[PDB]
Amino acid sequence: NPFQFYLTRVSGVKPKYNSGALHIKDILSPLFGTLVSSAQFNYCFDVDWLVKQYPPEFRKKPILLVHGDKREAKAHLHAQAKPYENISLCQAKLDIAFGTHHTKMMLLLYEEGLRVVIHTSNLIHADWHQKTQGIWLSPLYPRIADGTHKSGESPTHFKADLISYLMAYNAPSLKEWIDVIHKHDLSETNVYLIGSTPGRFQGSQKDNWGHFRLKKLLKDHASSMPNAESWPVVGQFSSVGSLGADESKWLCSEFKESMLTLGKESSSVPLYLIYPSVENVRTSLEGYPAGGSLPYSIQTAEKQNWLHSYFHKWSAETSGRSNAMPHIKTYMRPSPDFSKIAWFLVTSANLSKAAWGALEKNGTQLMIRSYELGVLFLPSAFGLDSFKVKQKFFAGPMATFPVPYDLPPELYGSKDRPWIWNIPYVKAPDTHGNMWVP
Ligand SMILES: CNc1ccc(C(=O)O)c(C(=O)O)c1
Repeated sequence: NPFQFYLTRVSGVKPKYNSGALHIKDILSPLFGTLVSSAQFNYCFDVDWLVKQYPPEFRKKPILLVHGDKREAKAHLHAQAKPYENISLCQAKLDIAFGTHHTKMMLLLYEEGLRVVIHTSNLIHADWHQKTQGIWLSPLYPRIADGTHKSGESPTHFKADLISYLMAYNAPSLKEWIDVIHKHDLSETNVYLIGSTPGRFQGSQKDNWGHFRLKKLLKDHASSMPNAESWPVVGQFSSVGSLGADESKWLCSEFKESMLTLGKESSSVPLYLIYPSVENVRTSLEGYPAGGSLPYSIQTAEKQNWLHSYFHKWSAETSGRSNAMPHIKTYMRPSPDFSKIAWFLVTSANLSKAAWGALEKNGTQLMIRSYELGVLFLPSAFGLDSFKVKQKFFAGPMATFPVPYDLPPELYGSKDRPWIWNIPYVKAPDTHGNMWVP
């Protein structure tokens, strides 16, 4: 397969559903390269657990943790890392209120080259245990010979775009990694980077980040087809922000408008949103505690009940993961019969203005609160007009894209409700015999 899109291993499913999945111990294995140094970008860390995931022979190599914690949270993380003299920390600046360092990325420097891993899991045991999570694995990027002058750039501009994303941190520890990336050849990369960084972007910079970045790539590197109005948009996520009092405020006016872009020329497009129902959570492998990683508040939800008519259940028979609650986030553009897709995005970004950006100043400024990162698969980057959807995720041409959940998505029933994490559920017990009392 050219796509190098993986799911994490799920404890308790049959082996056929983990053959081809990756655990963190597999990613860090000496089989992937001889580690010299690594950077772990994430939101939440269990440092004791994380170090044990490295091979014992690599556990004293330098590790940089890139996080967004402040005040007592920052103090707690430093206390976690203090026992390990090889661990350094980088606090990403969050100068806009209510922002989050949400990006999940590994930079892995080897004796043999460099690897980039962009994924969706926190660095804690539970996120790699019984959840549906996504991973993109870069090729092994060889080093450019000293004295040789070449760009090492891919047709998707991934090298410059990754350096641009790291430059936005304005951090000395990340300038070191920028210099590492400069010395490697990333020309085999076939995905486009889509990042968010905090700020207020106008003019030339408006297309650099968030949903305007997605719009620009789809304008420049996708083509519109006849009946494009019939090709749905699918969004799939683990958290929902405050989107406004109706769909015209953001969801269907700028978010959907960016998502439905195809090609360069100047809506009835169906919008499917996939988010676990209460029943999905109750009957999951984890039970109700899976809802601790689905942070949708009652105070947010009751201001936007209009949104829930867009919601579809989590179902993933194709990958054996219907009971493995999703922490992956994905967005895609299927055909009207869901047999093909025009593009696929795996990202850290949930369905929120903080992650994707919201227009300000009479539409001239895109404001983003958070750090996010994902990779976009476009058929043009593989010499194709569209991707065929793989019928079974772990089954056997390799030019079919492995969509990890079932199509078409199934609408909530009349008795279904979205998972809301801070209200009680005491009518029926979960798979472990328990209720949910926040
Ligand atoms: C908006 N509140 C969230 C904070 C952190 C995370 C994470 O897992 O990093 C998530 C999520 O991805 O569901 C949401």
